Amino acid sequence: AGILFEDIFDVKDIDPEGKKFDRVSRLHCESESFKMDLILDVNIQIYPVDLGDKFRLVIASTLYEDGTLDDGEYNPTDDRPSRADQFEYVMYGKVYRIEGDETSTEAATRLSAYVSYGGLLMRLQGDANNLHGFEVDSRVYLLMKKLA
Amino acid sequence: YMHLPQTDNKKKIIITEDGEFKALQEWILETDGVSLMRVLSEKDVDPV
Amino acid sequence: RFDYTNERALRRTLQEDLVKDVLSNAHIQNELEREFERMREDREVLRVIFPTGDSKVVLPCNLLRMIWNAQKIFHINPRLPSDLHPIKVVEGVKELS
Amino acid sequence: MNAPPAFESFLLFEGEKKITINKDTKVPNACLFTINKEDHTLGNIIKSQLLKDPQVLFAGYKVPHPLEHKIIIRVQTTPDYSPQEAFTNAITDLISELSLLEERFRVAIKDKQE
Amino acid sequence: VMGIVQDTLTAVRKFTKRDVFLERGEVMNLLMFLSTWDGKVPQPAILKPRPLWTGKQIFSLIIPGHINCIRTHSTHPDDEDSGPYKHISPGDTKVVVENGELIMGILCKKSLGTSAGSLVHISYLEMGHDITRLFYSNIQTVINN
Repeated sequence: AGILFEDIFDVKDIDPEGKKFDRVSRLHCESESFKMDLILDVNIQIYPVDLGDKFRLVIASTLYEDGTLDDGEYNPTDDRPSRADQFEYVMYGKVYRIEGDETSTEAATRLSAYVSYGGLLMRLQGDANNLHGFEVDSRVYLLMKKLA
Repeated sequence: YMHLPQTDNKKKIIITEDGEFKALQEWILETDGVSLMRVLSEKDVDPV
Repeated sequence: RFDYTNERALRRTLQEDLVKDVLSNAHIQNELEREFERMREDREVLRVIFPTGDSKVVLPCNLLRMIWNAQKIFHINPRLPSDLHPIKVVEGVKELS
Repeated sequence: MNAPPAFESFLLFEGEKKITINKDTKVPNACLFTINKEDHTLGNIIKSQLLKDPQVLFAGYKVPHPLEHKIIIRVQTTPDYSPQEAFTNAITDLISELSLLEERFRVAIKDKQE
Repeated sequence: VMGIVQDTLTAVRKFTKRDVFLERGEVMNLLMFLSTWDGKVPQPAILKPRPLWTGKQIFSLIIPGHINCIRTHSTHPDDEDSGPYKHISPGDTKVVVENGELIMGILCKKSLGTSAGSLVHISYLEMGHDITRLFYSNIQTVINN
């Protein structure tokens, strides 16, 4: 249904390298089931976040949950399809590089995907079977919400 | 004057058996004045 | 060198129609070997002309940027294998030169 | 020598109009207002009032040059709502706001005066 | 020899940081000062809770055509290249411009200034000469405003 990645994550380090920027922090997170190391940059003043916070991440090509492409334009008046507004904090950008452990002859076993949301980046380490959805130079959304 | 160069311009550079350039330090001599012809003629002076 | 003995990495990079013709048709293999020999004597000439390992040099066209522009203009996916016969590249660069 | 007359900053000599309408061709349902002989005092108000409208996408203004007393305002609406009518509605709401503010200021002054 | 200089260049740096964000009206005002803008407001980097645009996105709008440039910010830690996070750059160094869109990194003299392989240099070499003039004018106007 357009969802490229489903997983639950937990945050251990707010900023290991120090408070580089006032309104941005680099979250370091790993999953509970897929064992997928995650690095991510998030606005703080807009969305507070602290250690030991449990959230579920979702990455989808579109928020419409119908398969139709959005084509990347801002249209606040197009709320009729009831986009994925359940989740609490949304961000939008494009993937730009996909590293991995590929050898000359052996297929990649761990795929690392980097995405840039107008400066705010992530790094998604994990198994290739969980990352094949991504394709370089493709627009994606980030989704966030807290868990009890 | 006697001094080992540090900038790569005056440092000995040669092709190794492996083909990689290696920064080799060799003694060089800088002299006030010029007597270039006799200096080249002198023994143990690289004419190249 | 463009090694092809292992043949599995070559399978990963290229397409089956290409790899079948590359692993056979020894004229193609000899052409690639000739290209590598030319590149070897080219490297010798570079080492003779340019001592001190000064690899920074001024040339008209920024080839790396041109290749990058081609990549991100034709949306080429580096993960999937490409369809580009090496001999096509060989006579292409020769004809260009 | 070349100092422009001070009154020129707001008066309209014969040969130009206060308002001219230009239909932007880059995007459908867009207009390019060109209010003349005004400044930020009106442009800021217009931008703020238009931006409050729920059914207008783009709204902004710029002075092409501080010395030249001209302002350009661009408005883009949905494909069921002409930009001119949005401009007019914003102006009317503005007039109502200012009239109400004047009335309530009168009431406040009267109450303060014993 | 042309170069962004004085208030524009410093304002470019402070406008390209990660921390900077813009509300809707501010983004409309900034877009108004452009000249080559296609007239379509780009999708904001932030949707929920409220729309926030990032300065890098506006600068990406400023870049013309499809430029491909890669330069290092002035305060680039030398340890980043060898160690991990090479393409993440926690200090937000390693400016990368992809398909004419700014992807990461703050800009400074070493990227927009009078230096070889600068962003303006690549803009001239690729797109032409008129488009570079529009690039310079757009940068100065929007960054000043």
